[PDB]
Amino acid sequence: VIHMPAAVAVTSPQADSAPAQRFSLPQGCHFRTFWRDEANGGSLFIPAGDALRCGEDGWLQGSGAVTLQQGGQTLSPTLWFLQGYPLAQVNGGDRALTVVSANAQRLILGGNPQAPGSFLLLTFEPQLHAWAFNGEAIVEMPRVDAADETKIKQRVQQAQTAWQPLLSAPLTFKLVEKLAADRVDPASGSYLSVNGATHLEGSEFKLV
Amino acid sequence: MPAAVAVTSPQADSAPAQRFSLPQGCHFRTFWRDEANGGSLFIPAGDALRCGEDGWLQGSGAVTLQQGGQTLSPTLWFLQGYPLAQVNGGDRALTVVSANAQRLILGGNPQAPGSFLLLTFEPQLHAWAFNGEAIVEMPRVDAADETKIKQRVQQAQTAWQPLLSAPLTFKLVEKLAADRVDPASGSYLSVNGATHLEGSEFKLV
Amino acid sequence: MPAAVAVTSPQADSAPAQRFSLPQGCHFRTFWRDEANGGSLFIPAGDALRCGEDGWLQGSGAVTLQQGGQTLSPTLWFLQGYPLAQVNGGDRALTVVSANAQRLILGGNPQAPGSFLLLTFEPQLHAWAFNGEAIVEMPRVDAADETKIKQRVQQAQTAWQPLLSAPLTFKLVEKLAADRVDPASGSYLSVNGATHLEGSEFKLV
Amino acid sequence: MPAAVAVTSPQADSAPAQRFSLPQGCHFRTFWRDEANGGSLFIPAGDALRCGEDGWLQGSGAVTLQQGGQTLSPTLWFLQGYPLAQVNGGDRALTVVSANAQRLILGGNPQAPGSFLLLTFEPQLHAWAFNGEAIVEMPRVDAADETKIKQRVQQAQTAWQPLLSAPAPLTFKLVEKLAADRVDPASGSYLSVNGATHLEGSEFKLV
Amino acid sequence: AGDALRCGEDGWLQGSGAVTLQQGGQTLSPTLWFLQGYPLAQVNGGDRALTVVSANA
Repeated sequence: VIHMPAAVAVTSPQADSAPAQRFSLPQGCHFRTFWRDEANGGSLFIPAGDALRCGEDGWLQGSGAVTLQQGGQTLSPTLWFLQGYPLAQVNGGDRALTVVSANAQRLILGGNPQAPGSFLLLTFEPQLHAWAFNGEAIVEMPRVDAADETKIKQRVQQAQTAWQPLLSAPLTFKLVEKLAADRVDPASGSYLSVNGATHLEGSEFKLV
Repeated sequence: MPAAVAVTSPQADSAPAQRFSLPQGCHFRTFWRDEANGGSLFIPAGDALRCGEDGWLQGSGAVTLQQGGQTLSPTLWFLQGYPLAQVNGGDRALTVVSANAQRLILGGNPQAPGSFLLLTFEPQLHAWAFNGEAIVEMPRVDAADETKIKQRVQQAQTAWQPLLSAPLTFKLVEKLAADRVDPASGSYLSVNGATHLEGSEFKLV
Repeated sequence: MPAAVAVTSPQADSAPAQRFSLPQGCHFRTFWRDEANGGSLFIPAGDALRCGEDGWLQGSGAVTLQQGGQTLSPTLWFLQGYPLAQVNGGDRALTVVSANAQRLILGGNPQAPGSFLLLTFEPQLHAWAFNGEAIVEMPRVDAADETKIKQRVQQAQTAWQPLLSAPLTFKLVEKLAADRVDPASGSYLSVNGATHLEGSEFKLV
Repeated sequence: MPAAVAVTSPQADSAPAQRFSLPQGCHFRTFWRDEANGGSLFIPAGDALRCGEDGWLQGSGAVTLQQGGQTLSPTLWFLQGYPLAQVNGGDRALTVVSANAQRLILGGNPQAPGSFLLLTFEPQLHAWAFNGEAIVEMPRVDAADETKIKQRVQQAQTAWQPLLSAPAPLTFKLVEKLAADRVDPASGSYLSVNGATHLEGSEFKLV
Repeated sequence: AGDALRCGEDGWLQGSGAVTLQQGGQTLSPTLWFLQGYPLAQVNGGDRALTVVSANA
């Protein structure tokens, strides 16, 4: 009853090679992101405050509310800066994560010591000029090990406790033999997906 | 003390129901305005729904309705000949306070008197159906005390809920308006109850 | 002296709010004329929100509203059972001057008596929300002294800012019109406040 | 080290500008597409703009343009006979590296050599205009060091900023070699550093 | 921010400066002069004490 999950071929094309644009702050540091001008006439506002500060690495650091304004609508996401990249919906300051890949389409978050071999996937949102996390995580596990059902449960449940303290949806894990860091979908070739739940408990009112 | 509301509904259709004679002698009474419906009402044989000696259909069974190509099989409970949906109050002795083509009021819960249920006629089931509405009779003066409101409505909840199959919504009124289209007309306050959820939700990214 | 404006607003809706009964028996009160939109209101379990001995839900927590595919999670603060958004005045003993289906007036702030907050009802939230509007009661005679306008306006700002989450806008009136749709109707002057900006704007060529 | 980018822009238009002869004897030179829509360009007298001994109109004044009921009066600064909007580099000696009907490159800032400014021809002003673009010539090997990028771009800012009057911040496009003979002289840029405008004040926004 | 526009003992903002007005994604930055607190354009006579005879919308 060895039920190895069936193999899936990696079919995603190579990811955009394009380098990000620099954004120079007065105190001399950069943050790096993507901004294709679709005649947006858009504005991006970094306020002054102790939330965000220039670090000695040459990059903007910290986590604060940025104000974006395009075509009437104003958005105020709080962004966290890692290696000069603005990230939404994830904040991992006291850990020391690594950006495995960053480009105009998506960014891969790695180097969580509490569960190596797992990765977060953030998709670029041009409306925010930032990468945002939406729940998608990759778990690197050999297909041989994925026959054992308690092994699957152990790996995905390790990654879930290793990442959730940094989160602000529940997680969805795609198991793959190897991260496809060079391709548009780094999950291309995933052989199984494990979805998690959010616990509800309270009182619903629904008017007749 | 809550502020008074005047009774504004017109009074209800005068029309009597139509009788439906079963082969064993009994009748069930309901409303069927034939808009050239050409529909079917099937009362299944079997000990479930049966004739009682007062001459009315009794019990709770699945009635089969067919109209314009589709079939619905709602399980209906009969009281005094009337087809009722979403309520089965067999253990108790309930009374139909009013019944017309628009609505039926179900009273007679000894566990909470003063409390009535409102059932609305659904012409596709030829039955009246409970969807959550309840009318509790309470004096406004007593409604100044909040503890009293709570007591009265929780009495009614514990009294009616075992017989119900939406949460309950209680409209307090000074006196039931049994003669009018809305028996709650003149209601001066509404208390809505909750449904407790507890579990795991899966929503895909 | 600024010129008088006559009060032109009609009287506000007389209807009381609907009650919402929790498991421990306490109420919260708000407005919901279901537009048959099948909305959902979720009170989570936790210490943030708790029933109190007054018979009202108390505290400040995230309430989840769901409607026609929508999900919103405004975190609301409950005062005298009313759910209020964008203001949280826990420490102080504020008073609800008036509440109805259109707007709610927040009063009884001791650090700036004569000042009131105006919150407008937001039906997709089933709660009253703060958007910046404050009313200031001042005789028109004193409103000649410009220094006095500035004293009263900046008294309220310092007394209401702490309990807030837009900047403030004060509408001066001789008499709060607590019974009408626009309690500020009859206002003779408006002072709008500023938000300080300081940062670095990026704007792509 | 940043990855090389190939120069993909075509060669720029060869056409020379048209001369416009002033009474006291000097020219200014610009482009007037033969739309012959019937437009008017007025150089006022009064010594704000004057003829110089190089033979070119010089100085900074409001030039009045009139086309189809519309009157535009931009204040233009004249360098080497070319009308420039949003820039006034008087104390300095700047050079026009290239000038065509599409764009003008301004160089010669001694405080930051290697930096250039790109101005775009606006056919309604019959002049070229600064909108915020600058090109910094830097090798990619040196651009591997991040401290060097920041040095070069801040040098360029301090050197060019006082001469500007544009309603936009500065955007630097780094390239190994200026493409002065192409439509986009920044074509081949391998990195872009965008600058900010400092705001500080009171915003009013009514409910 | 700046000394161009400033508050005075009159209780009114005094000075002549650029007030950035932004709407419809269009940004207008007029240089306005303030008399009796009123924002005025194309006219600047600060060192004179002129009189506002009527101000309406």
